[PDB]
Amino acid sequence: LTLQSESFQHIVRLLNTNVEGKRKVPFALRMVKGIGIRFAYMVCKKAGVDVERRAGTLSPEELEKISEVIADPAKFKIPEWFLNRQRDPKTGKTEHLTSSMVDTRLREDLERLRKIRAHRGVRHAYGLRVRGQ
Amino acid sequence: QAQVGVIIKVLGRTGSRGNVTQVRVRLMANRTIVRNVKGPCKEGDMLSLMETEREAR
Amino acid sequence: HTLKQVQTFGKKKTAIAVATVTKAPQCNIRINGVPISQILPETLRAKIMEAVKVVGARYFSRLRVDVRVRGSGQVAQAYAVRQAIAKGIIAYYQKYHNEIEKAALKDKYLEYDKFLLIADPRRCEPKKWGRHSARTRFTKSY
Amino acid sequence: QRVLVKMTSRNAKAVERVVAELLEHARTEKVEVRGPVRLPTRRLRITTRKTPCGNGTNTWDTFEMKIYKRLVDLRASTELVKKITSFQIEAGVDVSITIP
Amino acid sequence: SKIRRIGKKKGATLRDVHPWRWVKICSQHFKQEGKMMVPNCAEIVKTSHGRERAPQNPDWYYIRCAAVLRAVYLRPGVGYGGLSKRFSSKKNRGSRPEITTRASKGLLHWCCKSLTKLELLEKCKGAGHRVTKLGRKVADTIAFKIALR
Amino acid sequence: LQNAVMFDKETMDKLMKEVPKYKVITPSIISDRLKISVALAGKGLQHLCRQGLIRLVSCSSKFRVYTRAA
Amino acid sequence: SAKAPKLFNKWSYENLQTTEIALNDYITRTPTYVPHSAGRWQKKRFRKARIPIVERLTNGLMFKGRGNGKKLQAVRLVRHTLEIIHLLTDQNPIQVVIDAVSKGAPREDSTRVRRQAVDVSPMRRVNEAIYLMCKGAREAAFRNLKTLPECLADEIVNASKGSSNSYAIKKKDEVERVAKANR
Amino acid sequence: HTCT
RNA sequence: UUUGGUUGAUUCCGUCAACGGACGAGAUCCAAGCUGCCCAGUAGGUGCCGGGAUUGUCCACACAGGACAGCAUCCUUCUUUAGGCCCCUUCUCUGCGGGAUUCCUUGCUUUUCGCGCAAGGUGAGAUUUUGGGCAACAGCAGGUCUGUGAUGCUCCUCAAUGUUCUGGGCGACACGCGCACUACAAUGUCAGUGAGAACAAGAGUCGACGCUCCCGCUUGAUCAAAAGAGCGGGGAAACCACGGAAUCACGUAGACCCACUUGGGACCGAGUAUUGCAAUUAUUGGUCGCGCAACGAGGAAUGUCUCGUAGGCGCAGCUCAUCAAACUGUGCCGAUUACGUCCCUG
Ligand SMILES: [K+]
Ligand SMILES: [K+]
Ligand SMILES: [K+]
Ligand SMILES: [K+]
Ligand SMILES: [K+]
Ligand SMILES: [Mg+2]
Ligand SMILES: [Mg+2]
Ligand SMILES: [Mg+2]
Ligand SMILES: [Mg+2]
Ligand code: NA
Ligand code: NA
Ligand code: NA
Ligand code: NA
Ligand code: NA
Repeated sequence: LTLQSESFQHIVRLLNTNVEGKRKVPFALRMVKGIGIRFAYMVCKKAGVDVERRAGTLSPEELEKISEVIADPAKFKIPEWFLNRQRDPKTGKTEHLTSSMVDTRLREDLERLRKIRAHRGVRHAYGLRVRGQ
Repeated sequence: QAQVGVIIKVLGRTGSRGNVTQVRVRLMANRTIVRNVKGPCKEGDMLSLMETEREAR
Repeated sequence: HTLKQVQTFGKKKTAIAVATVTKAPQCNIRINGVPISQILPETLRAKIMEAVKVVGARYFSRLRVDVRVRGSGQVAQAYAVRQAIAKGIIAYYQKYHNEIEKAALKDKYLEYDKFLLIADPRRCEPKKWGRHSARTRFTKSY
Repeated sequence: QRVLVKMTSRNAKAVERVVAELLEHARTEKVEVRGPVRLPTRRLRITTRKTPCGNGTNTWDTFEMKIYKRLVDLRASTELVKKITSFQIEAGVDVSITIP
Repeated sequence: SKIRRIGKKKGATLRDVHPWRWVKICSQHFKQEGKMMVPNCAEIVKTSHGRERAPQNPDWYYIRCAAVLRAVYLRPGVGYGGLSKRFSSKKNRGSRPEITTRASKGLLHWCCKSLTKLELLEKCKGAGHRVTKLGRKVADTIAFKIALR
Repeated sequence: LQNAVMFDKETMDKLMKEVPKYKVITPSIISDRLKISVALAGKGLQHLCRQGLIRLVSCSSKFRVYTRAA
Repeated sequence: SAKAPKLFNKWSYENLQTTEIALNDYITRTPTYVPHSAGRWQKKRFRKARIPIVERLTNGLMFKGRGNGKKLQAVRLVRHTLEIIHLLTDQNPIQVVIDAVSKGAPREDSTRVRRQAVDVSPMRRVNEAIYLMCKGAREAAFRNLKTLPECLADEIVNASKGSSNSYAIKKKDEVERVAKANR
Repeated sequence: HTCT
């Protein structure tokens, strides 16, 4: 029931993605590629941000605190099984990929299978379904 | 506007489909008339006739 | 020094409710442990409550009612309880009281609802092969 | 529960005959007999398509098989109980004598 | 006066009072006291794999333990297999028919451990857990507290 | 639909200025008279009932109905 | 002692009447506590006319593929509708429902027999009245913020007043006007 | 399998 | 063996160049709903006698807190997976039986009669009681030589169309058609608390001295799910089991508010555990991402259905070493319309 602060802003810019001024904080971070729900809840919990703030008052320090949490999730006691790339078939590292880096790794995987000339690679090249369907 | 009549007796189901029944109704004047009724109808029921001047055979 | 007790029962679909009515220092009605006036669905509370509200609470003055229900879902259990209660007071009043006092509450019961004293004989219909249920059939293609 | 005798078969008439005359064999000694108990009846059902080649309308076929079980409690000395249980048994009825 | 007592009927028991109100009061008592230990697994896990999202109530762990106390109170000798049945749901499986799933038995083990540490519950030999004398006293004292309120 | 999400002054004053005169008060209706979210309307109505300017008639988990106090 | 039953413990059945003498025998006003009956009302041809009027409105609410058989939900929706009606009208809610059913169905219809105008029996008048009210409210609350309990109250009130801003009344006029010119 |  | 009435009925009454008979319909059989005997250490209850917990002169009554029982009565209630005894068979179990017959009124019925109809009453049930099962005589060039140590003629028959092993395929996609599942959201989605079903199933008659099948309780746990491990039970009315199913309910002072959005979950990336001699063409289950894939209620056309039914919601069995959007059954919530006609199709 707090009055609008006149500093309320729309399309909050974060991680090179426009994030709606409305919507609760967990469901606004869901619009950043790689985060998704059930991860934005952990991000807000570990950044000390209430999940009932609706991005109306997201001061630059709070955005920076959020952005540094997602940058290194394991530094804030996020379990390894709670992550995007668990063991990285190429590098051999555990990390979380977000914000236009997941797509780059996706095209890296597709070309890696093509050079291998595995069955999954050739089916991807022809545009067919790679699972059993 | 509307005249209320009472159904005295029912002849039977008319029409090819059998969804229309034929009844004899007395106005409320003792003048009886013959009308076609749509829907489930019974003796002693009351209708609301818009015009009560023409027979329906 | 003396014990007054009756046992009745009622069934709706497959629920069986057994009610025990005895003389107690103060009236109490408990359904499966939790007392009445605490059953969460207010609609189902009204249906059970109407077993006493039709004849009035004066006839339930110092009677203790204990009911146990088993089987058949949620709504069907409420209906079995109200029937076992209604049959209970009538059975209790049949003895320990004159015949004129009885059949003065029965008419009030049967006027309001026949099922308050007579069980509903409806049961589920068996499924038959070649049908998705008792009645509906497999789709035809042409 | 001194002596438990359980009978079960596929013929209700045969089961009833064995129990009834087992009681008179008991009633001729003055044993202490707990009355016969009728355990729930069990039916085995098998459903199968009627056709041998998968053609026409899908018509099925439901078969059943009923099993009757009875229980009798006897409280008597062993060498005596064997004398009662030495009766002739109707065909198709099995009898199990157990002690708990 | 909704708190005026009828003739006789002194005191109260857990089975009498409204169930949700007792749980809410019991959960606050656990929180306000502070002896209950909450594991560091109580911020990431879901209640069951049949669920889709993590609990939205900040006091969900305190609420759950109070409910576990109530269930053991009602049914002595219950185990983790029984408690998973009590807390079930339907799982959304996509373009497939829904199916019912039980609560994870790992979390219920933690809930029983916290209650045992709070000497509110003890395990029967060769069976599940039952409630102790202190646990029975705690539940009934709160139930009478609500009736007077 | 351009419903507001946070209470603002002009709508803020209009909550105690015009709403209490209404004969029937519902979150669905209030969200129409003042261009606010239905979630916001329900909070504002609960705010007014605590103040005492309106009276709650029917209460339920999903539906609430309020009317003028006098 | 025993007191007269009151619907939802707030509304009384006493001093109720039907201004249309045609429908007087087909609208039931026996006092009840709740719209839940669970009786065999379809065994005989005319036995469905003995269901209390408030119950018939409850039955019509649960229609679509979602909602088939949700009687308890329908009772809750009906219950919240009555106070909105009572606040809007300052009159007994059951009286308003009785009036709306009376004036919500066309008294003259046209059927294919080239189409020729015919009459409408009392039972069909009551049935079609309730059917059009639920259908009008259900389509108004779809993809709308208004919600159903307060969508149904407005249309029932509008129908009782006879205003043309109602699905029931607007359809009734169109049917009657067509039947006139079709004869 | 694939249908389209 | 026709015509006149009646019946679901070639079911009956009457008439009659026909009279006597056989099948089919009806009856019989199974399962439900009401009841009688017999029943208990595998089903259940009632008193007391112990033991355990809470307990008010007023007063206080949720942060905003409301509507619905008990009070001329002998004494407040709950539990006993610290339990001893006494009385029992209403509820459960079921092998034979009773119970329904147009029985009783009123009105219609070929000129009477006869055969019978409709409304009501008795009643647990009131018209084949409700569901099934069985079902004649004639046929079809309907299907099956892929069930059999059912089989005639005719093919291959030792570098085989016999038999066995290794590896593939039966699943391949520009497309078209039948049948299902999931949705297009507020009568909703997500997160919590409450009460709560029936049908059922479970291991040896070849292999490790013991087991194989189905489950319960702990521990794993100073830290996910998924699992390894200890300890036991059940041959099944004794174990799983007080069978805590899902729709459902909640005055939860919960989250969202009309947008392809927290609606919908297709497609795809990475890590793990299990079944199996063997998982790539992903067996399966679980975790985090992708959600910018259509889809906003569907043209012509078209399927099923009349009371515990339609629709909605789950569970078990079967197939099964591992896989159910299928089928066979089971229960749970539970309606609108008609009680007609021969217009369409027969
Ligand atoms: K088919
Ligand atoms: K023929
Ligand atoms: K195939
Ligand atoms: K199949
Ligand atoms: K025809
Ligand atoms: Mg001939
Ligand atoms: Mg051929
Ligand atoms: Mg979703
Ligand atoms: Mg979306
Ligand atoms: Na869904
Ligand atoms: Na579904
Ligand atoms: Na709506
Ligand atoms: Na006929
Ligand atoms: Na051959």
